Amino acid sequence: HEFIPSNTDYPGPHHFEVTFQQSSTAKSATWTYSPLLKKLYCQIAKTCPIQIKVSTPPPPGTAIRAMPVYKKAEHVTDVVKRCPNHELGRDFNEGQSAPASHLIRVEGNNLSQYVDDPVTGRQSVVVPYEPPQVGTEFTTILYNFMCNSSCVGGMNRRPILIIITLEMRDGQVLGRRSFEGRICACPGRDRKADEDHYR
Amino acid sequence: HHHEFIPSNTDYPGPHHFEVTFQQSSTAKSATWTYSPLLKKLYCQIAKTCPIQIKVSTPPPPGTAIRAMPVYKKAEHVTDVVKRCPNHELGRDFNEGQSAPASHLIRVEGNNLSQYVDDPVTGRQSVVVPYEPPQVGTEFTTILYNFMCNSSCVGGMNRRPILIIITLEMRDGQVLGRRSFEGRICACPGRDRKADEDHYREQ
Amino acid sequence: HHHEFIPSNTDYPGPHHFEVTFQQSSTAKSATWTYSPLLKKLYCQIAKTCPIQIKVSTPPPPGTAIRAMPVYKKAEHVTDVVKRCPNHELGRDFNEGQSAPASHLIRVEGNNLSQYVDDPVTGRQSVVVPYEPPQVGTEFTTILYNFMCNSSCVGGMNRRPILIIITLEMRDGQVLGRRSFEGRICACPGRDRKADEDHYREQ
Amino acid sequence: HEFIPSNTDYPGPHHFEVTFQQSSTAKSATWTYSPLLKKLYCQIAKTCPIQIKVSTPPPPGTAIRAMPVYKKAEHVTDVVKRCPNHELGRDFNEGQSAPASHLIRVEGNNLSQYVDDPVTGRQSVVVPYEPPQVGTEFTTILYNFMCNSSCVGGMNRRPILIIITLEMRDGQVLGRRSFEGRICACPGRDRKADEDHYRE
DNA sequence: ATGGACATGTCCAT
DNA sequence: ATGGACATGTCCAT
DNA sequence: ATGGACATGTCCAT
DNA sequence: ATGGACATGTCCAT
Ligand SMILES: [Zn+2]
Ligand SMILES: [Zn+2]
Ligand SMILES: [Zn+2]
Ligand SMILES: [Zn+2]
Repeated sequence: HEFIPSNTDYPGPHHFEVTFQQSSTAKSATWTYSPLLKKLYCQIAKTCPIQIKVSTPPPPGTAIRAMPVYKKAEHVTDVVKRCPNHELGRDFNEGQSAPASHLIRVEGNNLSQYVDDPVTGRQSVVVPYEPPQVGTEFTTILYNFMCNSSCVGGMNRRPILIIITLEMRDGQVLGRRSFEGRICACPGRDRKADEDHYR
Repeated sequence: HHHEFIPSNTDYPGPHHFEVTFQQSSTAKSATWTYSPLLKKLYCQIAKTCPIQIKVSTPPPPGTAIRAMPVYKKAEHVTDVVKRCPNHELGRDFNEGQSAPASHLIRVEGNNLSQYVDDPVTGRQSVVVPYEPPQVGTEFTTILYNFMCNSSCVGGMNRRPILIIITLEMRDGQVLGRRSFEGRICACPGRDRKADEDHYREQ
Repeated sequence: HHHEFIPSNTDYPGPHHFEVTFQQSSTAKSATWTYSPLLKKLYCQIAKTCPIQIKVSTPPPPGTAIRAMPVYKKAEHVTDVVKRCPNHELGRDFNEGQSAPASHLIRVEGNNLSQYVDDPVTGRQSVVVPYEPPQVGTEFTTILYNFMCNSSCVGGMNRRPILIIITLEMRDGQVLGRRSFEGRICACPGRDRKADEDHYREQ
Repeated sequence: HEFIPSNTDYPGPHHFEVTFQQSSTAKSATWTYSPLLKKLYCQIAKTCPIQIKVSTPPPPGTAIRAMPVYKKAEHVTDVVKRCPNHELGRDFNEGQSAPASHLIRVEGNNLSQYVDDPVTGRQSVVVPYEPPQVGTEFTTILYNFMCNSSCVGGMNRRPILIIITLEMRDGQVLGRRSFEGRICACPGRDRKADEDHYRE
């Protein structure tokens, strides 16, 4: 289907807000988020956490879906999926139940449920809203990406962007944040290059 | 106990003094392909046409054929079979409009009688062709090989050094000749070759 | 009342049967102009008098006139206004001794009542001339046109082809008909013409 | 409207040697010089390198001036201007703050001055001496050729040679060096103009 | 005024 | 870049 | 073709 | 987990 995913930032009546724990002057860790460019840099397959704040508590049945999209209008249609090589590839595959096919996995929550919607094809990952445990904390999820942005036959260097959706108990959406991302072996030397290069 | 189909590296000049020689190449960096006689590495590019001068003093027995088969140069990889990275295999490109099996890595551009052998005892891929007399040309007789995966492809070769093996055979399958060399499918064979010739030219 | 932004193309003979007959073409190889009814497109050389017969089944409404406006053949380039290449426009040649604007491409050679218009809304350059009835033992009204830049000119047509629109209209402008055709201001129409028919008569 | 310019070849105090990039066998690069015919063939609007040498070093105010001239006697007086079409076309000007009517442009040195004699008319491009690479390369420059020798309204295909005058601070010439040139759409071809030389 | 040869430029694959 | 087919206009003789 | 810049990733000593 | 050299392919202009 020539269906294209919705990507506007929905605050949420609950002012659903997505943010990144801040890096205190770090160079080349596993990941890094640049507010400077509103795109994060997570080295492939490595874990990566994204924090979640809100305004008012979300009804029961509430979950959130991390979904990937190619940013440039060319391949916006073309769905984001794992490159032939990796998908197939014995490592980070064997033993691991999470579909070999997808790009976004949720190492951490076992209940975290994937999806491969037949209607569109746009596969993804979900888990229901866990309130922060100790009080006015922020629910955080562990994500990890199974293919660099460079992966050929895969994303294929095409700049992708992520759409995290706070959703109903059914499928409806009450708020969603997005941002670009890029899988680099050395995220950082890349962000550093990015900023410095332009402004 | 008899028929061993694990490839045989060391080369056998044979009873017709088998010799696999080259033609000069566009020493220019981007050259489709280029040979480094010294380092004895053939530098060819993906799917681009690479020729290989082959001759013998006396003529080979009716039925004679030629086989080119890929073998990982490193021994910790020797075991592994050289199959075009599943990436390309599954690629719809370079495969459509071809009789040549995309599963394979080495192809023969030009010979209508090209037979792509796929060993069912060892699982070794390769390509065989009838021997072909050098009609009016200098002794050299040429085969036109193509390489469908960069030695740098992932899943597949994965930067692993491959060493090519050209064999001389009887319909019997029996071997009369054999010669070999290191190959590296890349972009910029020139660059790459110079590079290597100066690590050695260095020490 | 000349309301269509982009010049109106598709044919309309109208009430008074409107027909644009092409005089017997100087078949000759380097003819000033020669007309291929085949490709229903003609070839005048540059500025050499090019006539065109014009027939009509009944008498046209007093004050009616004929309009010749040049328009590019394909949309890829259609929005542009067929203005003379600035070389010629700015020319010192065929600039002087002209009632017609160096800017204009088409001129009515010989009508002491010729008229060049420049649509202040669209930017259309054309040339209107009052209708005048066919006369002695003839049913054709004849107007002789001129073309001030061959397709090869740079500042203007840069090899891009165009269609001519002989419009038939009320003084207020309202059209009573129109006929068109591809034109190529060349040198060597006889040649050019056959060549076109030939690079096509096969497939 | 005026008298011609200084046409001869002047070596000068400092043996001001003008020369080209020697070639490996090239068939159609952007340009090429034919020693047999003392003329160059740059493709229109293309990059074109002129190599220079001297002997002793030139004073400070030293500049180098590139100027075009018609070779054909009859035409000679005439101003080597840019073709009408080209001058003012969809074709580039904005990217070239450089005059849109002067034929020889200097793609590179952002100090190069394009002048038009108010007396003669002669448009020409100037830039001060740039000592080698302080290395050996002997200060080569970059020339760009707005219009073909074919483009009309302009050169209207009449042979031209371009004198390069190394000049003083004031305006004196210490070294002049000329040679014919032909902005061909494929310099590859005038390889056979030299063929038509030994055509006999 | 006429047709053919040449002159110069554009488009194209590797 | 690097030749090779063709687009197009001009010169030269008839 | 062609070479030069450069995009993105692997290998390392700490 | 940090900074650095290099491996490799692609892009761009030529
Ligand atoms: Zn991948
Ligand atoms: Zn591959
Ligand atoms: Zn014109
Ligand atoms: Zn011009």
